[PDB]
Amino acid sequence: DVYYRLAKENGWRARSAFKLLQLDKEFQLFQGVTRAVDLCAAPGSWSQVLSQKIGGQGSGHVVAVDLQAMAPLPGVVQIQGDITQLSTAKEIIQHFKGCPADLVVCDGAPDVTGLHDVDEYMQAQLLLAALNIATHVLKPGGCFVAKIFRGRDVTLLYSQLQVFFSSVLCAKPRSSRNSSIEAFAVCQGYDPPEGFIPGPTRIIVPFVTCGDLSSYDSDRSYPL
Amino acid sequence: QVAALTICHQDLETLKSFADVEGKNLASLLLHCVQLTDGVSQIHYIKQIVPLLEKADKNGMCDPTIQSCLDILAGIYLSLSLKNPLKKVLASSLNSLPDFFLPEAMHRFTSRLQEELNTTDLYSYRKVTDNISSCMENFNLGRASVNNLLKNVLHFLQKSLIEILEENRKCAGNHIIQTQLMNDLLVGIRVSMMLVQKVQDFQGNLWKTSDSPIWQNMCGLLSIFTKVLSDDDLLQTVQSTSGLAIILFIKTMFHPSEKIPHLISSVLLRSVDCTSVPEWFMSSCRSLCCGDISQSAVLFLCQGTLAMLDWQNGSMGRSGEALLLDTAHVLFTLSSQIKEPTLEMFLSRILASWTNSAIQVLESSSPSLTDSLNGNSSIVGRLLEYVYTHWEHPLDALRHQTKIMFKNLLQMHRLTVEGADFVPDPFFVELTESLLRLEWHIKGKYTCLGCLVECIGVEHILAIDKTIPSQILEVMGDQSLVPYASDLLETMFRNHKSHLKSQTAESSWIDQWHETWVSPLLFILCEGNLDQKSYVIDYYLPKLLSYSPESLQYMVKILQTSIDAKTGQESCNSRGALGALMACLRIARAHGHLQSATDTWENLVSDARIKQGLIHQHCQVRIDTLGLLCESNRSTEIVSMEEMQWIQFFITYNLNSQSPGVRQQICSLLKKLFCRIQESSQVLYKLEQSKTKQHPSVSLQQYKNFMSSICNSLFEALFPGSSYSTRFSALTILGSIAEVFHVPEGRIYTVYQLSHDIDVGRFQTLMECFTSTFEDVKILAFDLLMKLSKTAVHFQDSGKLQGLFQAALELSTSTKPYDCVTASYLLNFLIWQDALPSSLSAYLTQDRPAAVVERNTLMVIKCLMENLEEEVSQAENSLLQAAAAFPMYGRVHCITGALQKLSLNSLQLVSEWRPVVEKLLLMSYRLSTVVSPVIQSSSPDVTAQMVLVCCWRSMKEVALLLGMLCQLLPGLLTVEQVKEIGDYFKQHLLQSRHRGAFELAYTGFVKLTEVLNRCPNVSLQKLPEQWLWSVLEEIKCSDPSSKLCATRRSAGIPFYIQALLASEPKKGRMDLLKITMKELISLAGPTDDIQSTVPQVHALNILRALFRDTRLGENIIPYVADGAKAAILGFTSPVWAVRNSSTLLFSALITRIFGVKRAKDEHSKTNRMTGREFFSRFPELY
RNA sequence: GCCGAAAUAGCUCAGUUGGGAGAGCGUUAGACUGAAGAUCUAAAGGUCCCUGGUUCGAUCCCGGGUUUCGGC
Ligand SMILES: Nc1ncnc2c1ncn2[C@@H]1O[C@H](CSCC[C@H](N)C(=O)O)[C@@H](O)[C@H]1O
Ligand SMILES: [Mg+2]
Ligand SMILES: [Mg+2]
Ligand SMILES: [Mg+2]
Ligand SMILES: [Mg+2]
Ligand SMILES: [Mg+2]
Ligand SMILES: [Mg+2]
Ligand SMILES: [Mg+2]
Ligand SMILES: [Zn+2]
Repeated sequence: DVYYRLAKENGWRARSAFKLLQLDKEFQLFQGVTRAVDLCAAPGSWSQVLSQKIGGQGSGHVVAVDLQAMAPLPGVVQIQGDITQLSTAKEIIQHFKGCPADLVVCDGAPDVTGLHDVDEYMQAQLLLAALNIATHVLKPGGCFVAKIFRGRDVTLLYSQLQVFFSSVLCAKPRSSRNSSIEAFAVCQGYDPPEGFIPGPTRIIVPFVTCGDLSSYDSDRSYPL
Repeated sequence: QVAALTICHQDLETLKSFADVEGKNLASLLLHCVQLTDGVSQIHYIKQIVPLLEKADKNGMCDPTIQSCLDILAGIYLSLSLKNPLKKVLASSLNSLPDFFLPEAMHRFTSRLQEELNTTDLYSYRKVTDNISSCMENFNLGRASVNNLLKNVLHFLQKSLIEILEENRKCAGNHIIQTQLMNDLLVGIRVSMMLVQKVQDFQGNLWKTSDSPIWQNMCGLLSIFTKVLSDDDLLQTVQSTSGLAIILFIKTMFHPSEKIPHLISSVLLRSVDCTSVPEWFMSSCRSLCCGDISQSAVLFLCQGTLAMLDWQNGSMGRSGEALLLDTAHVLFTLSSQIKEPTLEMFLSRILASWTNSAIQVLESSSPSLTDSLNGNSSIVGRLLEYVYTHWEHPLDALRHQTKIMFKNLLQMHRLTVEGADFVPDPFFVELTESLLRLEWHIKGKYTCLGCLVECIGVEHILAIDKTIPSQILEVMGDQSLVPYASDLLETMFRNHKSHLKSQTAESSWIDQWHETWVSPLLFILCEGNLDQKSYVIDYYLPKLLSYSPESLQYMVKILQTSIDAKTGQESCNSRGALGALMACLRIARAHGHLQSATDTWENLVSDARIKQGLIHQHCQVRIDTLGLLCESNRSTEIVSMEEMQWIQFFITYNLNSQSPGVRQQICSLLKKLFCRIQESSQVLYKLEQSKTKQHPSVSLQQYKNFMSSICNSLFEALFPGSSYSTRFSALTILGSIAEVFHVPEGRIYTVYQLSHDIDVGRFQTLMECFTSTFEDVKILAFDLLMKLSKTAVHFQDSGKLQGLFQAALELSTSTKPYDCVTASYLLNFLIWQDALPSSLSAYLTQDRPAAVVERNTLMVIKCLMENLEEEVSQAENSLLQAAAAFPMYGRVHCITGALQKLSLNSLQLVSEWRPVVEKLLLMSYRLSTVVSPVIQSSSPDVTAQMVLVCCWRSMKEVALLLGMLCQLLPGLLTVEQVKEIGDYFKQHLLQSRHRGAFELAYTGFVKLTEVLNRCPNVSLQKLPEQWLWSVLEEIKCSDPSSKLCATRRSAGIPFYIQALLASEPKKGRMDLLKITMKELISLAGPTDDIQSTVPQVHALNILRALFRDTRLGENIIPYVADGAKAAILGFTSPVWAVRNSSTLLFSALITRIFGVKRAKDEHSKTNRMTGREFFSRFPELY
């Protein structure tokens, strides 16, 4: 490919940066974003893109979190920890009392093994954690970008994501390897349920945590 | 190469006391022979030895001179190793001695052999055994001698075996010595079996009395054989051979012969009555009676039973048949219990041997055995179950043995149902129908169907379904199924042709044959997809054309028509016809079939058609047309002018091919053409000097012009900015020319010499090919420049070479990360052609060209080392400018590259090479210390990225340099230095905490570890096991506060364990693996202790790597099930890390068990296996 | 007419000694990230020109033959 070179040639810590930029020019992610959250940034390339495209104004605030350590950037605050753990979730949400983030990105992935079912399982777990963080932070009508692994069965993930967002789109930028099954779910228009706090919730939350339909079940014949 | 004959010094006077200055006697011939060096005229004089003895058949009493001559001949023969052909030479010569001289030669050679047998040196035993072996094969001199010394040779064999066993049990710890001792045991056992089989003394009883020394030596040998069979620390070859020997001796030594099959039967069933065997058997074979023998013992005993008994002619009778059935029962019982891979391979071989023995018995057996051995019997059912379970075993030997078993099963059934009326047997039909239900990706289907086709004939399979040939052709687009499909189709049409030439005896049958086998082939050739076309052309079409060459005329006529109709229309079938025609014609020409006609035909190919093919859009058509022109059956056929013009036309355009396979095929075919030119130029020259055709001198001039123009084209293709494929192709073809026409330099005539066509400028361009960014091009240019003659300073003046040296020195210190590769190639070129400046002689203190290249390497390495020392000191001062101005990894890379070219095992200036190696190690450690803290931690007009590049590149270069230096066979490398190197690799690779120094150190450590295994010093070859133990007991008490990191799939510990396990000899013993897997599986098991999570984590991280390594491969199977359990039981653990590790390990296990994916998307059934296979391979998972 | 050489995977080449046939290239599969993915892994593909022997067992030992050559 060519973007592995361009990552080293330019001031990008990894090739993955070019995946974010190519998702702007096709979805206009950085319309009016002022504060954004970056999940699972290994070297910080996505954090770098966000800082250069939002923090260039000066007031842009960016929070990056990963399982590993990162080289610090001007205008980005780094957190090391497992976003699956509740403590990391709490300290992340600690940064967003009052003003909520306009954009939440998640680039995480497990150690991709090659057979795709286990990758979907692990990615589903990571996406559930990321979605929890999002719903707990970003402002309604906001944006949530998340890496997914498009395998044979992707309807469930789309169904779950559609509940929380007005628009859900699946995109594969030019920088993504054509042999790889990775893709990106871009979620436009955060539209949380009316009775949802971080009626409708009793049906949605069980279905989003897992494909749990044990809310339409009944002990008497259904009304007509 | 031959070994010069030698003689005993004190024999000289003995042969001098009978020599004569005149030289009439044989003694003078011996003098002349021994005082020589060429082992060729000696052979001639050896022939003439016989007439000298023949010319004295009148004395009536052997001349003492002849006596001493033959004694010296015997002494020389017994002192000759088996690797020397002269040994067999004089064996053959003395085989033809005159009948008058036989008795004295008998007696005296007997005496020489006898005194040879009295040796007592342990390490001289192998030579004596080899001598006894030689005296048996087609050597009448030694056969009578050994026949006269049975007692002595048996005593020697017994004592030698005992002493070798004692020495082997005493030399535990060193495995090279143990390997040699095992080989000595093996040759001893094989020689003993030869003696018992091939001595005309063991027939009749004549020696079975207890007082006979032969009998007592035989009993002692039998006892040794039993003892070595029951042993388990020896090579399995030794034990199997021992089982063979045991059965052979029992068969030989047992007086009531008719009771031998019964007795052996009991021994196999472990149901022998200790109170009914003869006393000698109980004394010698106590282990065989009274139970408690391993499963390997029974396996090898039944192997010997099948191999070493007379199954033909029904000698053993009903007891023999019962023994056959009992052996089958025992083998099936063992099949379910054996789990070691090598033992499984042995069992497969033995089952195939059982089928052979069943064939032999069944050819004259009783009607009772027929019922128990037919295709519907239980035994054959179990055998078919074995075959179905095992045709897709990972081991190749297993699969081959299963094929043998299946073929023999069908033959057994045929023998049992010889009372047959109509050909298609119900059993065969049912088997065929059941096989046809399998999918077409099942590889065993093809082989089983081939055997069935040869059993019942292909007409019945075609009657069942007449679209089978098309179905088989449709899978031919998938490589790795192409060979099986090709073989099946070939079997099918061979059988079909044999069937059609049957009762219906005319010439029209071929038509039907054609429409069955050629028409679908033509359709595929014209309209198939690209992969299908390529594979059918490469694999299947040659078989069909070779079998029936008269079909070519049929194909061409069909294709030519489809070509001409194309011009009528100005269709796909008319579009692919040209490529198919070229493929058929290329195959026909290369095999010399009817198309061998002096520019490829009079009318099959025209100029327009050939030019169209040579430039076609499809790579396959271009390759097939080029092959039609280039390759011919006759290796010296003249290249015509038309072919030269077409080849020049082709070269103009086909140098930029993008497929590496296509490019490689093009280069190979062109090399074939150049070989044809070279070989026919010699014929032309011979005709020219021998004072229709065109006066061969004309053809020689044409060859010279053609080669010169081809070189012109190739050198034009090296213009600035030329692609990678065009430089690759040009340099490959130039190197091929240089190699092919470098043949007749010991000869007198050469049609072309590339060196004559090399100007100064062409040399400049060839050297400038060292600056290409691709290393393949650098390598090809280097090879081509080295192949040329008179090149070093002929093309270059001293000042410009000094400029080149300065340029290489400057490239070795540039910040660009890949200039050091160019500097290394430039420096190697200057070294290997003695083009270094004169000032470099000031670094060392003072034709064998190896010596001068070694001196040059030493000088340049010392210069690089001085620069490196200065730069490393300044880097210690401040790493910023070191990363900015003089990164240190370029010099290290150049040093390693220079050393890589030498033969480190055969240096000659060790006084000079010792201090340099010491300084090299010291500077490596200094540089590593400087740059490592930057690579574990974060950053400390120079960006941080280039600092990181400098640091990790230095890490990589130092690791590779240490791995290189480890190949000095520690001498120039002391044991302390090797220990320090190993410690360096252990400090990294376990404390890196970062991706750097995980795969960086692994390659160097693997090199060091393999060397450590092969080392003969005992203190060194025990290092890997000690390191393995150290790291394992480090793992148990991990204490999460340690420097070990969990991320990046582990703290490099899997790489350490993999490298240590790599030392184990390939398929040799694998004892480290058993220990490691026992400990890791135990660690990964459920733990009550909460703190015991981390030892459970690392295990699953290590195990994962161990289950995907290719080296461990088939040795890891007996642990899969256990590992699987762990993974599954680790998926339910409350801790997250244990579950994640379990997931990754389980992925690796799935890949190991079911194999790599066969196609990109569908995975219909390509990676599934039946329940029977899965639960036979891993029965503890059900 | 004698004498001698060569034949191993799709291609280019290794193979002391009788005990599972070795590599390179090409092909297939996998990879979220760095350190030219121009990289890493792990698979797949042969019974050694053909045919008889010797042997428990042959690429290897022995005898015939085929094809392509070299020498007299
Ligand atoms: N459970 C988890 N919690 C936090 N980070 C995680 C995680 N599982 C995986 N990750 C992170 O997922 C990332 C995989 S690749 C990340 C690429 C990075 N975003 C870039 O800009 O290039 C790694 O950073 C890994 O640490
Ligand atoms: Mg590194
Ligand atoms: Mg060879
Ligand atoms: Mg390869
Ligand atoms: Mg294989
Ligand atoms: Mg035999
Ligand atoms: Mg044979
Ligand atoms: Mg001739
Ligand atoms: Zn007993």
